[PDB]
Amino acid sequence: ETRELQSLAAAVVPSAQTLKITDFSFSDFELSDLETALCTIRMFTDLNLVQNFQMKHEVLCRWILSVKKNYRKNVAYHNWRHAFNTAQCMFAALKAGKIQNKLTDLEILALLIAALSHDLDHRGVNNSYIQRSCHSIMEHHHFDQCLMILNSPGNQILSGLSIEEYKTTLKIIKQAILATDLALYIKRRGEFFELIRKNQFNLEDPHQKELFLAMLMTACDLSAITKPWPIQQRIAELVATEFFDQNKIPSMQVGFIDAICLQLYEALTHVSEDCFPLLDGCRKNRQKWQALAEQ
Ligand SMILES: COc1ccc(CNc2nc(N(CCO)CCO)nc3c2[nH]c(=O)n3C(C)C)cc1
Ligand SMILES: [Mg+2]
Ligand SMILES: [Zn+2]
Repeated sequence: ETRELQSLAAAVVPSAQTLKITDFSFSDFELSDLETALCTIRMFTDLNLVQNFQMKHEVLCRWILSVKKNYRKNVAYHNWRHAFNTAQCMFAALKAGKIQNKLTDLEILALLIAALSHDLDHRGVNNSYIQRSCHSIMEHHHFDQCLMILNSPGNQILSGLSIEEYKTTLKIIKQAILATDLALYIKRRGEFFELIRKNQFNLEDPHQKELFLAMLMTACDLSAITKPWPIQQRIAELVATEFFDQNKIPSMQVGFIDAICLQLYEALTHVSEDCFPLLDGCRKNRQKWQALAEQ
């Protein structure tokens, strides 16, 4: 064992209220790497995943450290912090958004794992090493890294599942990670929006449920656009660093919000009214970006 593992396994995990992971406005700027690992343990714990699937504490701790280690720190935005924030928004949407009651335990377990793993080994939007070595090539690589870690010795947090549970969970994880491809979201959101605008959305149908899981993953993947203005400004700076280094930014932000985010969080609010803080935060950021664009 390394020094990081023994220090994390021996630490006391604060409650979800103390860690503020239940709030949609949560931010990680003030947290250290160890602190995000403890927040991740609390997410598994408070979703009853450690109990319902007999996860050993040292296995979950090693799995979290494996996931974090397989994100690249040199990447300005697509790193562990982005994955950690995607999972936190998933936790908040399940808890504060009351989506947890609409899903099964296996679905929740898969969503949390997928949210943390959905961008593993990302190299930046401008690096083509993965693609050089139908166009969901990056997301297939991310799931491949996720499956590799889940099968590594000491990291098998799904060992407590039966083959039927294990294969069902693996299938949901794969679909959830593949759903984080924006091309897939654009191709499929039309059916989701058409169902919602006719009061025809029903979660009991297996096809609509899998579509809801895909939209939920995108909503968490993009959730930085919903954060309080000081936080959203900071993350937008990280994104601009990845897009460029590795004056039209305000107008591009408004276009991104209009074309992608606004309708998604509106539809999510229709499924669960308690997810309104995400839609509200997205509207407030459109205000601040539009005012900067008019300047
Ligand atoms: C070079 O500077 C820029 C900066 C931003 C833009 C357009 N805005 C975007 N903003 C975000 N996020 C909002 C925070 O700001 C982060 C996630 O929510 N993601 C984006 C874009 N575009 C994209 O494809 N993505 C994907 C990575 C989803 C264009 C040029
Ligand atoms: Mg991704
Ligand atoms: Zn992502």
